[PDB]
Amino acid sequence: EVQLVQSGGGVVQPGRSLRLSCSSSGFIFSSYAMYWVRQAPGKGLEWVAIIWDDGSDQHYADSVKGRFTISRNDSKNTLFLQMDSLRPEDTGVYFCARDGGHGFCSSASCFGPDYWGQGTPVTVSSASTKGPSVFPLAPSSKSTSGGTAALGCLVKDYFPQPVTVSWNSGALTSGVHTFPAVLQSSGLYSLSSVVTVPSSSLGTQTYICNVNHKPSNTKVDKRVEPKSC
Amino acid sequence: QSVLTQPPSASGTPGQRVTISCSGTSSNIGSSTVNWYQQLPGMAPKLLIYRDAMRPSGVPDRFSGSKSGASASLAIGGLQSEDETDYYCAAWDVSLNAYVFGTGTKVTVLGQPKANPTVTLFPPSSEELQANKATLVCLISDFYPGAVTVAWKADGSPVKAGVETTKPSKQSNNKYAASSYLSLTPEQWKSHRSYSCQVTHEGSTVEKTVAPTECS
Repeated sequence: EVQLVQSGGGVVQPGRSLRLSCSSSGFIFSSYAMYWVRQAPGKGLEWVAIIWDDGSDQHYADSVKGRFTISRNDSKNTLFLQMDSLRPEDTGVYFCARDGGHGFCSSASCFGPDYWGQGTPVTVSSASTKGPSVFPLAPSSKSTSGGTAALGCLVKDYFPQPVTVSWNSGALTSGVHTFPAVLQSSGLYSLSSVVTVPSSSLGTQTYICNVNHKPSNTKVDKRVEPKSC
Repeated sequence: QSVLTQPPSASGTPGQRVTISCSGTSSNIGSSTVNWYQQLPGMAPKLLIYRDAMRPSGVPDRFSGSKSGASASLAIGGLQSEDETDYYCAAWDVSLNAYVFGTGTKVTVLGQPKANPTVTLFPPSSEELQANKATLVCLISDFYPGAVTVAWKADGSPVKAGVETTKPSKQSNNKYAASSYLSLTPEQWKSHRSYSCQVTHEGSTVEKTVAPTECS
């Protein structure tokens, strides 16, 4: 079975470089043309490059020509993507793919991508790494119809994704809901993580959200407590 | 030049025939064969149709392809729940020497019970007020379909600016979630009696209300 595994992706600032690699197995690598295809968050598939079986020629998308180089090492069954002078519009998931035909594409013939890899994410942003500011979202004294009290944490203005939030050191998993983060106009992210608890407990028990932002190494525990009312 | 054109969406009820078109030029579809891919966003696509009308083994018989001139289509003959994904067509352009994707189509399997949203509203934290900032958070869960309209109101009046709202995102639930954040100054916050988050979903509007009344 043909496997393609992409590697190298990261978070960089504009003008900087990366190199992606795509390691393969389950086929005679040197026989096929190989692709790079990307996908910008919320957008469609966009072809980046192709390289012939023997690497004798390579073709690029207009947007990338001159900043990107596709190359291959048929000895080590690996495909590279050298990405220079990276631009925020290059943010995406990068896939390698195999061309299913006879080593190239032409006016005669082009099979197209047959097997794909899993993707490696690339983020190019003007932002720098920022740890979050962590605020408790205290459980309201205002009753609600039902056996509900909601409390949470606000994980505000971080970069980059992701962040890890657990509750009571992950000893609480029941009725936690951590929402998808917003990407503010800042370039920074914010998320919220809520626990709906039976209002009887609120005050009988203690709730702390544990927030871990690996990229910054910002680890914060916020105790979330009923207001003095 | 750069793009195949697809309709942004195609829908139907389960068991119907749903087809997807893909409009190109002389230089790509007119010249070369067309592939179709099925993809869940950000995840690896999968080849569904190659060389206009061929199918790889494992692909269901209800998928067919067709091409003529500079146009191609995908047919789904008996729409099933599994078929809710993105679809791309693709082809090599002999003039540009490039491999061109279609702009892509989302399918939705029509019906599915409408689900009202759960609205949960938090006022600014004390500790964030000390930092001289204020965020109000409106969290909106367990809705279907994924189309909501969030408004912010202060006393009797629509809140101008400072609103960030996420685009709704499907849960494993098959229902949606969305957040909305209102940024103010602690003085704005404190200069009103009440703040509301109002969410309108399929002609129904839910409102939650918070007040600077911590122990007042």
